[PDB]
Parts: sequence; structure tokens; C-alpha cells
Amino acid sequence: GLSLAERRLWVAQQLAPEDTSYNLLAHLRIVGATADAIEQALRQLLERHVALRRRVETPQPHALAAHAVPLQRLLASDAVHAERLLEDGVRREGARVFDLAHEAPARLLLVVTRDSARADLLLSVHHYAFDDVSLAVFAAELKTLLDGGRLGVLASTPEQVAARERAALASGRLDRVAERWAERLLPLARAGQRLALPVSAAVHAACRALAERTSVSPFSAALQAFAEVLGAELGVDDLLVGVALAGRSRLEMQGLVGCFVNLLPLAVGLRPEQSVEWRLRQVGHDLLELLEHQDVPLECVTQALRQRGASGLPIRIACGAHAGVRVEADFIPVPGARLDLTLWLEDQGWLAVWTGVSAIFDLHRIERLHQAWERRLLANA
Ligand SMILES: CCCCCCCCC(=O)N(C)C[C@H](O)[C@@H](O)[C@H](O)[C@H](O)CO
Repeated sequence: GLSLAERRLWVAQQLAPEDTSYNLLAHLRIVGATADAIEQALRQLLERHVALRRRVETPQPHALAAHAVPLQRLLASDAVHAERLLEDGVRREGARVFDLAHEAPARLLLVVTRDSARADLLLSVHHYAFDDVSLAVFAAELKTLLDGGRLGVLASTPEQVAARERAALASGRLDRVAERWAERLLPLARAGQRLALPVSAAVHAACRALAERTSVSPFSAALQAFAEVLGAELGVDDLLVGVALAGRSRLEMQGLVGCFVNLLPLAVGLRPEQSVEWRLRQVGHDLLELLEHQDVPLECVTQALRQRGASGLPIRIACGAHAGVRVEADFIPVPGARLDLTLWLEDQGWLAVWTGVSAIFDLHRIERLHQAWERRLLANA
């Protein structure tokens, strides 16, 4: 069977079969390897990571052979021609509808430049079989094989992860955590614009000093100012904020390729009664609680809320944080905006990636929102 992390994306795809916003596109840039070596290493990674080569019967996964994953190889006359071939592949793979019932969820395009040590790999994979950490695992093991190294035995599989979850659900310990959370969250129960903006050095240092003298993670300070600015504009004293989590709750899950991401809600109180340092401590603690219980699926919290008389949980805002052969891997952002507004922090200083629904945000309003967020952080510190 599929895990609930895999199922929620597979189900959402079945609800809108022509929606391509679950297609993940990863561009890998490789320097110092031959085309034959890259193709050979890629086939080993496909055999190693079964999630990249399964089909789904209407929902039961079934493994396919590694040679059944399409891999196209093209020779570019020069570096600019290689750019045009990748851009063509980006547009084509972004529009492709995956046949998840009969074909592997992954496709590969290897572009080699003549008289050059640079190759270019475009990996398109449906989101039910991939996530952000999977790309880092994939890119790291690619460089390992291209360097001549060896890979260790995998500790688990997506099927084992789904099995352990089936047990933890029947044991009821996941629902008991969700039922506790449902108490705190009960009162609260498209075209998009994306803009990446650097976090200023002063805001970076203020966020660290505020986090050190308060004994919380700097992300907690960033999440607090994030919730405070939006809650002030919204006119509410309580703000529901989803937190994107890697969902890899054990050591055996840290090296798997597949879909394990989870979205869990927390509530930020915006009462002027509480101090700034105390609201930060409450946010940092609730954040650590979500990280400690990453394996509690979102459907359990929804189940617990519907048991208390609510129709569901309307999450509108969310946030998250991201020698030898040279390998760089970067996702190409998915267009659209399922949620009204998300903030993602990535490392280099840090980089703030804002995605807002176009009905509320244009690019200029996003820049103003980023500045208000930086000011709130400097003020909070
Ligand atoms: C799902 C989220 C829904 C709520 C969205 C809240 C957007 C907040 C925002 O835009 N700022 C804080 C930037 C600036 O400080 C403001 O003065 C704008 O100019 C003002 O809103 C006019 O555009």
C-alpha cells in the first residue's frame, strides 16, 4: 500500500487528472563525467530507489523494471544549444500528464555538450514519488557513483515506511497526539506570484541574537514575525499556520527516495498581553513539538477535528525551510498557488521565497510584505 504522504498527492492528482502542478522538475548540472558514466550511474540509482519505478493500480504500488524508466540522451553542439534543449525539456515536462497507473513516475533527459566536461540532467517525477530531501539524496549518491565510490545498503523502503505507519495507526498513538492538538486548534477550525528576496545581513544577525538570548531556533523567530505581520494585517489575534516537514522521523528514513513530506498546523497567539520573548518561546516550543511528531499525518488532525464537530482545518498560510565530479541540483518551481501565501527560507545568506495567490498579491505587494517582515524581525530583536 501507499503511505498517507504518498496517497494524499496521488489522490489529489486523481481529482484533477489534467492538473500538472504535481510534476516536480529537477535540473542537475554535472561537470567532470562522461555521458556513458552518467547514464550508467543513473540506471543504478533507478534500480536502487524503487519509488522512481512503480505503477499504481486503483491504491496499490507495483514495481517496474529499471529499464522501463525513459531516459533520452541528446548531444548539444555547444553550451547555448544545450540551454535551448533544457528549456525545451522544461516546458515539455511541465505540461506532461503522467500515466501513474501504467508507467514509471520518473523520466530523465540527459544533455551532453560536445567538447565540454559539462552535462545536464533534467529529472521530471510526480510528487507522489519524490520530495525535496529525495533530490539531495539523489544528487549526493550520483556524485558518489560518478567518483567511483560505493553505496551502502538502504535501511528501509517506501513499502516498509507505509507498513510501519499502518501499525502506528492501528496502535492509536498517532491519533492520540492528533486529538491533543485538536483541542488547541478547535477555535480556528489558482494563479500565483513567486518572488525570491535575500534576507538582509542585519535581519540575519538580529534573528540569530534574538534566538540565542531566548534559546530557540532562528526559524522560530522568523516564523513568529511571519505570523505577526500577517495576523496584524488580517485583524486576528490567532493565526493558523501550516509548517512543511520532511516527515523523515527515524534514521532509517533519512536516505530514502520518495514522498514523505507532511504539513502540520500550529497556532500563533497574537495577543498584545504576552511579551515578545514569551510569544517566541511558545512558537519555538510548538514548532519543536511538530518536529518531534513529524510522523503524525495531517489526516489524523483532520479526523480529530471532525470528531469535535468541525468540518476540517482551513490552512491558508504555510511556511518551510530548505574535489571530484561536480554535481548541482535545483528544482524548477511549480507555478500556481494552492495556498494563499507561503514563505520558504533557503540557505546560501538566507533567501526568502514568497509565493502568494495572484488574487491578493502582485510582485510589488510581495516586496512590501518582505520589507514588513524584515522590519518586524528587527523590531522583535
Ligand atoms: C494569506 C494572507 C492574507 C493577508 C495578506 C497580508 C499582506 C500584507 C502586506 O501586503 N504587507 C504587510 C505589506 C505592506 O506593509 C502593506 O502596507 C501593503 O502595502 C498593503 O496590504 C496594501 O497592499
